[PDB]
Amino acid sequence: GDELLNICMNAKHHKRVPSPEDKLYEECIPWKDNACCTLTTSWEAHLDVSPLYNFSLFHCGLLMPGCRKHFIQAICFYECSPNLGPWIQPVGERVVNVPLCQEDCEEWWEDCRMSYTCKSNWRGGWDWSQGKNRCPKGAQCLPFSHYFPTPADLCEKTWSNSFKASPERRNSGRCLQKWFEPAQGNPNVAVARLFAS
Ligand SMILES: *[C@@H]1O[C@H](CO)[C@@H](O)[C@H](O)[C@H]1NC(C)=O
Ligand SMILES: [Cl-]
Repeated sequence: GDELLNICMNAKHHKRVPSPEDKLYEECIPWKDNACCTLTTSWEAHLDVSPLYNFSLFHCGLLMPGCRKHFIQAICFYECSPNLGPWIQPVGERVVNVPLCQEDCEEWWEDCRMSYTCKSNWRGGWDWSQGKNRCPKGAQCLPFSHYFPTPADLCEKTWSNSFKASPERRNSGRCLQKWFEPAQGNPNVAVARLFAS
């Protein structure tokens, strides 16, 4: 019984109120029961270079499937979760400092360790001269482990602080998962409820 529960942020494609989606593509499935994302949003989240933001995850070419999987999951979470209300902020809305559990950022970091990027902060500095985003002059492509030394850096500096690397572990009751198994239920509802109150 609070205004911050079961709402979608005022962003480009977000549905105005959450509601079930019978069909969401692969990495978006966990949110089928109640989603801020449309079917086409879940499709575009899986395209080689998504039009959701025209941000290429392949700006350094060497992006391994398990790394891209985490990023698609993060897009789904951002676009679909009806449980981000407590973190919705004026940018015309976004989220800021959603607390992601330790394991989410740790697994994300490990699975991207060997992929390549050219920037430690993905907000700004990109060269969009010919459409897509390219690495600027000086920014050499090195492993993720170089530009993102810790899991916290990857979680926080990839989405301009939309995400906060929580010290809390999964099943703490205090932090959200960017992805979860569809069959075991949504672990983020109760956490959102606690932040709303
Ligand atoms: C760039 O992406 C935006 C998505 O915000 C879209 O409106 C636009 O059509 C895209 N333009 C391209 C890829 O030239
Ligand atoms: Cl959620």
